[PDB]
Amino acid sequence: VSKANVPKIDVSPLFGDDQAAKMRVAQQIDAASRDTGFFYAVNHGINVQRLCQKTKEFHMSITPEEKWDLAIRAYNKEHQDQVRAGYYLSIPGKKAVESFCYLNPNFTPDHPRIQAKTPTHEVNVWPDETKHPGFQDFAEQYYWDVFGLSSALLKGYALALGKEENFFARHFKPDDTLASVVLIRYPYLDPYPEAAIKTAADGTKLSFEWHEDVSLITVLYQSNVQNLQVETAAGYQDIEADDTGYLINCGSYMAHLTNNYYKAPIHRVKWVNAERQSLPFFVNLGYDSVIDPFDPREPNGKSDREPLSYGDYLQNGLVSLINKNGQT
Ligand SMILES: CC(C)[C@@H](NC(=O)[C@H](CS)NC(=O)CCC[C@H](N)C(=O)O)C(=O)O
Ligand SMILES: *CC(=O)N[C@@H]1CC(C)(C)N(O)C1(C)C
Ligand SMILES: [Fe+3]
Repeated sequence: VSKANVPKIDVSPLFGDDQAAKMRVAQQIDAASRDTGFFYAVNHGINVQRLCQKTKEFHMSITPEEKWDLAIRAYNKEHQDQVRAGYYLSIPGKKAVESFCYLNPNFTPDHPRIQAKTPTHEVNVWPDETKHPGFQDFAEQYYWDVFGLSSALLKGYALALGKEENFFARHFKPDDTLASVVLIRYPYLDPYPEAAIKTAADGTKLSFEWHEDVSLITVLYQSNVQNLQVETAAGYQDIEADDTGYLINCGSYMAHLTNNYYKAPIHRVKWVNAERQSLPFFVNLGYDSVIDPFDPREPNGKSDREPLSYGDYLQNGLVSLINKNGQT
């Protein structure tokens, strides 16, 4: 197995006002997006030093009682409103991964989309503050920290595609973003349950099968344990780990609106028997957000593709991925 070219891009100019410097970042984003589709954002300003400990302590200190109490509808029939947000339980002997997903903190009972009962909007559920001191505060602040990084990155992607820097970010708003954080624990297990290991067509043992992301972009922090592979014409290539940077790639919403100029890279998760933490942030727009497609390869930039409303895209995408690659 070969190794993917995944450049480390200093994204700090995207927070500044040096426009030429922003363009030089955008060129690097362009080149990565046209190559394997992945790059590492470095010099990003987020304090990642404790992200792994908090995630691990939360998952290791939360009890079975609390997991049922926070469980999404797939694990608890009593929680019909928790489709996206809540705890995703492991199944000892069968399923190793466990996670906790939360959405926009501004989705409260008073929010208009919650009052309208619009799909994909949910009020977050949280554990008991006394049993998990500071956890909710940490998690909500992290949401906005990675929101800010994602906003800057979206300015880089817009410039990379020849647009003004707010072409994407203008649709990415704290009041309505459908973006999500998932705090994933991949455990060390001995023996490791065979049922939790899938064998790819090429024989590689996997924890999660090939897929394109349901997102505009995906902004991921992970522990320093190599596991991701990206598919190229020459086969799957290993993505090296970097527990200081954020791994960035496009989702299928970006591929659609660019007439596949920036593809949504197909990737998968190798099985590795090692305790590790994964914290993806799925950059989703608002429910009614629509971006007019275009084709940067054509002189006139025109695309025949239908503009897709983001909320319908997300509803269709999250169900499709569950069907192909299983309930997580
Ligand atoms: C590599 C990571 C992204 C992670 N995989 C994942 O997060 C996988 C594939 S991108 N993602 C999903 O299943 C979609 C989660 C959507 C979330 N509940 C939401 O409602 O918004 C892994 O480490 O397995
Ligand atoms: C799991 C984790 O958060 N590790 C971080 C990553 C980094 C920035 C390299 N730090 O050194 C830690 C604490 C090892
Ligand atoms: Fe993915």
